[PDB]
Amino acid sequence: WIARINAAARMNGLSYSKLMHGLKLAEIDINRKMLADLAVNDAAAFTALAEQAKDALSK
Amino acid sequence: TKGILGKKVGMTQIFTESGELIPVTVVEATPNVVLQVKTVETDGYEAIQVGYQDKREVLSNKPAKGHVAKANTAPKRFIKEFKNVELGEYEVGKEIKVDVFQAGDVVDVTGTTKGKGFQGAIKRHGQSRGPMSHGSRYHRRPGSMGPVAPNRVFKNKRLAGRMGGDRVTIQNLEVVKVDVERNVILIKGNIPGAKKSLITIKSAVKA
Amino acid sequence: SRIGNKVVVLPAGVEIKQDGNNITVKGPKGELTREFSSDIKMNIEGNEVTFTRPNDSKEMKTIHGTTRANFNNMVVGVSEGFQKALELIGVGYRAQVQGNKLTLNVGYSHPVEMTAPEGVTFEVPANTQVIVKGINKEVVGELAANIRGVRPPEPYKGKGIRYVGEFVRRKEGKTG
Amino acid sequence: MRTTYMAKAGEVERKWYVVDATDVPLGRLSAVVASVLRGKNKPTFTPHVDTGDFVIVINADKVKLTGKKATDKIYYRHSMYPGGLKSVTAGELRDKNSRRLIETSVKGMLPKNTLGRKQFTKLNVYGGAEHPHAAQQPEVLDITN
Amino acid sequence: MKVRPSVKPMCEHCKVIRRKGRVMVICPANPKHKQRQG
RNA sequence: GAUAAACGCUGAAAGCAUCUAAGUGUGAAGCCCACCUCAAGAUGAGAUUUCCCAUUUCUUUAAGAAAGUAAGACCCCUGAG
RNA sequence: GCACCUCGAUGUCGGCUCGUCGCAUCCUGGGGCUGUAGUCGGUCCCAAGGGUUGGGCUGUUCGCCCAUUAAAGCGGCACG
RNA sequence: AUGUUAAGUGGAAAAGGAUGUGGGGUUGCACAGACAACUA
Ligand SMILES: [Zn+2]
Repeated sequence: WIARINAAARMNGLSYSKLMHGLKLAEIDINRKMLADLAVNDAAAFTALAEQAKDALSK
Repeated sequence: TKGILGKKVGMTQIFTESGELIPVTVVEATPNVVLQVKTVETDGYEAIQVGYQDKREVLSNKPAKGHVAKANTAPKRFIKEFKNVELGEYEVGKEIKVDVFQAGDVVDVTGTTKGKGFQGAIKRHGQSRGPMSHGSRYHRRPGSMGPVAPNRVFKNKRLAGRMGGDRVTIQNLEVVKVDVERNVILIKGNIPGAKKSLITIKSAVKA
Repeated sequence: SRIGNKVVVLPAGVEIKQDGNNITVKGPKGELTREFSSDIKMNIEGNEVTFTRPNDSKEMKTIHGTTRANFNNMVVGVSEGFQKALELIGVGYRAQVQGNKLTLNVGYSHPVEMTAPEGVTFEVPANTQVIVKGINKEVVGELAANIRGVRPPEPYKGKGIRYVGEFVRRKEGKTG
Repeated sequence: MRTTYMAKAGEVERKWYVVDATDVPLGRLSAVVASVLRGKNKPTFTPHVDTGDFVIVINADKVKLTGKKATDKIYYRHSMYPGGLKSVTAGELRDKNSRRLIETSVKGMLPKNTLGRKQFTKLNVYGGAEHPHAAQQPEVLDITN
Repeated sequence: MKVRPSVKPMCEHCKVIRRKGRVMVICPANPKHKQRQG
C-alpha cells in the first residue's frame, strides 16, 4: 500500500511523508488500504484528498 | 594476397644447383575458381570465396548448383574464403593457378593433423613416467590432481582424451619449384595432414 | 598577483581579435592563437592592456598570473621571436645543416637525424654552434632539450651537447 | 483475504521514453532509470508482475564521472582459469564501448532473479544522439534528480 | 635519490616542494641532497 | 598505443625560483593490440549466397486439428585418410 | 603460550609425478646517487612476462664437496 | 540553514616528516619607502 500511495502522490506534487503529515494536520483518518484502493480506482477522489492535504500544510 | 588451395600428394627429395639434397613435399592444385565477392556495402567486410576440386553430379544437390551457376563451373568439393586481398583485381569466374607463386616466396601452410584416437597423458602431453622397478606401482599415470585446500580440481589440469585432428599452420617455408603444365608446387620441409587432405598456401604474414 | 597586475603594451603591427575565449595576436612574423579562461578579461585603448580578477577564488591569484604570462609571451614573440644557443665540446663532434635536416656526429656508430617543424629553423654556422629559432617559446625550448638530449654533458671532461650557459660540475677522475 | 488490486500479465500499458545523459553522473541517472524500468512510478505496481516502461538512453559517450573515477575506478572479471583476473578496464569504457558502462551500472540496481533479468531487456543505450526506434513513438523524460 | 619517510633540508640551498601528493627536497648545489618522501 | 620509476618544456600561486595547479612531451622483458587455436546455448541465440511454394471434415475461423507431399534428410549395405 | 576443534579413528618426513599463487627480485628489462676515468662494481627505486643444472657423501631435510650456468631466489597451498 | 574535506579520507595501523587547507592569537620590518630581483 505505502509504495502505491507514494507513486500516486508524486503525480499530485507531493511525496508520501508530506502528504501523510498534511492529512494528519487536517484530521483525516483514512487507512493506507483505502488510500491505495482510491489511488488505483478513483483518481479524482485521491486528488480531492491531496488538495486538502496541500492546503492544510500551507499554513 | 596470394593464396591457393590444393591437395597433398607426398614427400620426396631433390638436389639443388650447388648440389645439396633437400627434402620436399609435393602439392597438387588444379585451377581454383572465384565463386563470390564479399564487400562492405553488402556483407560488412572484404573477402573472396574460392572453390577447388570438381565433383560428380549425383553427389551435389540443387542449392549447391544454384550457388555455382553464376560462375559457370561444376560443383566443387572444397570452398574457402581468402581475406586481406585488394579486391578490384578479381571477379566471379576468374581462375587462380599455381603460377601465382614463384621460386623463393616464403609462404604459410595450413592443414588438419592426422587422427590418433584416445591417448594417454604421456603421449598426448609429453609427461614423464614413474619408475619401472624399486617396488613401484606408478608407471604411466597423469600425476596428482591438485592440492587439498580448494576442495576441487582447477581447470587446464591435463589428462587423457582424443588426440590429433586439429588445424595447424607452419610459417616461413620456401617454394622450391613450380610446374605449370602439371599443377604442382614443391615446398621445402614437411606439412601437416594425411594424404589426399586439403592444404592451403598463402604468402607469409611476417614478411 | 604582481604579475597578474602588470601591463602589456603592444608595439607596432599588433592586432588582437576576440571571439569568446580565443585570442590571436598577430604581427610582422606570425599569427599565434591560444585558449585562455573566462574569469579574466580583455582590455581596450590600444598599445596597452591590463588583466583583472574577480576575487574570492580560493588560491586567489594563480590563474591570473599564468593568464598574463602567456599573453605577454605571445606578444614578445610575435613581434620579436625567441632564441636558444647550443655549444659542442667533446673533440670530434660536428653538426651540419641541409634544409630542415639537422645532422649530428657525436661519438656514436651512426649519425643522428632531427627535423624541425613549421615555425622553427636551425642555424649552424660552425661545427660547434647550433641555434633554434621560432615564435613559440614552448616549441623552441622543447626542441633544444630534444637536441641536447641526444648526448648530455659528462663531468670528467665536459664533452657532449650543452646549452650555451650551462654550469657543469667537474669531478677529479683519478688517473687509473 | 479481501480487496486489494493485483495486476495481470498483459493488462497495464508500457510506454517508451527517451533520457539524455550529457553531464549526469553515472549513478544518479542509473538510479532513476532503474526505478522507471521496474514500474515504481505507477500506482499499479505489483511485485510478482512486470509493469515497467521501456527506456532509451542517448549520448552515453558524454556521461559524467567526478573525482578521479575516470582513471581510478576499475572493473574486474574472472575467466575461472587459474590466475585469470582481468583488470583491464577503467574510464576507457567511456571512450570505447560506452554501452557496457551504462548497462553494468543499471544491472546492479535491479533484483537478481528471473523477473529482474527480463526487465533488463528494456534498456537500449546509444553513444550518440540518434536511436533506431522512431516507430515506437517515445516520449522525452526530464531529469532533475 | 634518497627515499625515506623523513625528508629534511640538509644545506642552505635545499628547497622543499610538492610535485604531487609527495614531499621532495631539491638542491642545485649537491645532487646527493635530492630526496623524495616515501 | 596508453603507462611505472625517472627526466622534462612552458608557467604562476610566492615580481625571483620551481616538471604542475591551467597547458605540453619523452619513457620498461610489464598493460592493451600485434602471432597461433577455440568460439552465436553471445536464450543479446548475429550476417551473406543459393534451393523449395497449398487436400479434408469443424471445436469455430482461431498462431485450430489431422492427411499426403516439395527442397532436403535419414534408416540399411561396401568401407578408412 | 593457550586448550575452542577433531578419541563410534582428520595416516608422519625426504624423494617421485603434476603444479599453482605472493613479492620482501636470483637472472634477463628500465632508472637516480656514488668515495662512478674505462672494464668490473656498491646501494636505493620501478618491474612477477619467462627462466632458474647434473653428480659425490648421509634415511635424511639442513649441510659440506665436484664440475658447470645468464642465474643456480625466498615463502604459502593440511610445513601442497 | 551554515560551514569543512579532494584523500574514494569516509570504508583497518605508530614513532617521526612536510610552504596541504580552515579559525583564533603574539609580534619584528614597512610611503623620512619595505622582502625579492637585478649594477657597481
Ligand atoms: Zn644542499
